[PDB]
Amino acid sequence: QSRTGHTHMPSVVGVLVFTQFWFWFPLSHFLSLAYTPTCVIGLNKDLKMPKVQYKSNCKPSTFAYPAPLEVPSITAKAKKKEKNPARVMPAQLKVLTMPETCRYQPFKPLSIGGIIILKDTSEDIEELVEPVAAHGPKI
Amino acid sequence: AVDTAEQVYISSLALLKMLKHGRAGVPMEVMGLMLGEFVDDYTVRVIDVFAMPQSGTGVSVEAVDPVFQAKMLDMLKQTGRPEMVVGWYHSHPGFGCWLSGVDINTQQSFEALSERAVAVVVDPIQSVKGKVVIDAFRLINANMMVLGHEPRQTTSNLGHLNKPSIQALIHGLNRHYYSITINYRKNELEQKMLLNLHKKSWMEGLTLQDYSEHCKHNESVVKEMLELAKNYNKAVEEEDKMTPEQLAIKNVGKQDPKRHLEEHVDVLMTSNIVQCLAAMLDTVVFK
Amino acid sequence: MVLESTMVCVDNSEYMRNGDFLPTRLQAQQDAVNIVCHSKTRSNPENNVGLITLANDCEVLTTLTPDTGRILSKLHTVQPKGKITFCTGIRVAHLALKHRQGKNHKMRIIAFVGSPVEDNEKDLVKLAKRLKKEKVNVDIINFGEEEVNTEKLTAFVNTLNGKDGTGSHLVTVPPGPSLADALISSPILAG
Ligand SMILES: [Zn+2]
Repeated sequence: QSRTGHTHMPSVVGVLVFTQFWFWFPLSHFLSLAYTPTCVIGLNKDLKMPKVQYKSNCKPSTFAYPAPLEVPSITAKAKKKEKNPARVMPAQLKVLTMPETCRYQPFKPLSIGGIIILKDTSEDIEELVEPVAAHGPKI
Repeated sequence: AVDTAEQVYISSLALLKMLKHGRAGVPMEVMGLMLGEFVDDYTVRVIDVFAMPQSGTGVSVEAVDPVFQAKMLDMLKQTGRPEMVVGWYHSHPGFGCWLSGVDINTQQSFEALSERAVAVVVDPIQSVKGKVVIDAFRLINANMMVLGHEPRQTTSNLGHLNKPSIQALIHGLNRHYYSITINYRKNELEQKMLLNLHKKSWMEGLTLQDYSEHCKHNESVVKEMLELAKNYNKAVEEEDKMTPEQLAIKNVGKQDPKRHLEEHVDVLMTSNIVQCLAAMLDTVVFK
Repeated sequence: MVLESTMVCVDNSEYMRNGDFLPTRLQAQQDAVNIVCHSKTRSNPENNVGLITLANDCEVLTTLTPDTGRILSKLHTVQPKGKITFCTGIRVAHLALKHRQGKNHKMRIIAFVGSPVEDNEKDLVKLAKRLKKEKVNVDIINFGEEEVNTEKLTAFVNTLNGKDGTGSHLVTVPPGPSLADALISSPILAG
């Protein structure tokens, strides 16, 4: 289901076809369409990418990545920057708190994780713009 | 060098004909043929199945008469059976359902025409009447020994092909040998007809005949069975008199495998026949 | 060669044994069947020949087969009963033409009639209309007579025969000392 409470059609289709792998195995490739990325959006303008850093009331080490074998009580701020938001648990949406010293804040108060924009409070220069990537495996 | 997933379709026709062939499954070696039509590569259907006269030579490629074969096939062509032979079947009583040298040789000779060549071996002799389940056979190529053995998709049916779970013949003869899955097909006509025929087989002609018979036999036959039932029940009760002592002593664990309950319940089930046929007698008397 | 089926009907009545005409000509026309089936054998041996009578109860003595070996043995025991029958005699043959083996073989049926027709003109023109509808070759041969030879039979043949070009032919044999063999061998239907 979505954040608004409605269920995703390609997710249900994807997972049911994923359960249809019994009859035909190659049909399992439709699982990729059922993948829903979990993150937030701090993007204000299309060609302008700002940086929003919030803080959490829980331990960052507990939310860290379980690094496997090699085989050759509160965080000051979140690890999410340049908005590259990482994976986020829906239960961790209630424990986040916006910085009071933060320069840029949206017009709508952030409570639960979802899709929102960013509004400039100062409306001045130094928007802290970052460059773009180059040619490679992607476009 | 392409291989797909094949599944052999088996109807009630070939099944029953292989049951009659099971009655024909005497130790004397016998021959059989299977007919059908190929719609595509990965599916095979069999419809026309008959038997063959016995011989002293046994099963061999020389045993099959080509002119007689083509003759009977032509006689099937002039009739309403326009299907080409999809292979041949036989019986291997008592030495196992596997294939010998001569068998795999005449199989090699008979597979020269049809690439599929479905091989079916029925052996009702040591097969219990509890299950009629049979396993169809196939022939792997000798040039595939370099590459993988079976390049077949749909691996979900291998668990259904795991029915021959015997720990000897399977991985023992697994070298240069394998099998194929088996499924059936049924429509509404066969379903309704066979169900009605079987229900009628377990029923009477007018169905009111042998009912009232037992209804009036309740006062003669069943009574003695009820007396014997009371005898066995009392034979249980005499031990049931000894039971509360043990219940007053141990109560921990059960050293008696005898349930003493469900059997008496079944006795009550046999006792309910009188009650059920009472209303029957009421209906007979009334109108 | 030529692919076609041959259906011959023999008269089992006692009118063939009469003392005026040939002495039981049944054997003569039997020999005719023999020489024409041997002729067809020489031409196209793959042709099959069936046998049935014109009597009330239709009974096939031999099913259509390329081998006349057992047929020659089945030519006996004619069971001289009944008189004549027409309609079901046609319906037991022309409708049974679908039971043949080869589907590429043409439909050809002949008849030997030694008895007067008991059916009126209505049944005649109706059955002729049927045979003309399903388009089956019919050769009418009459051995012996009582009343006038051809009266309604002429119109019967004319209405029964379609496709004037290279179509069916009518065989009319008068009384005479000569046999029926070279006489029925005259048209193109024989040999
Ligand atoms: Zn043996």
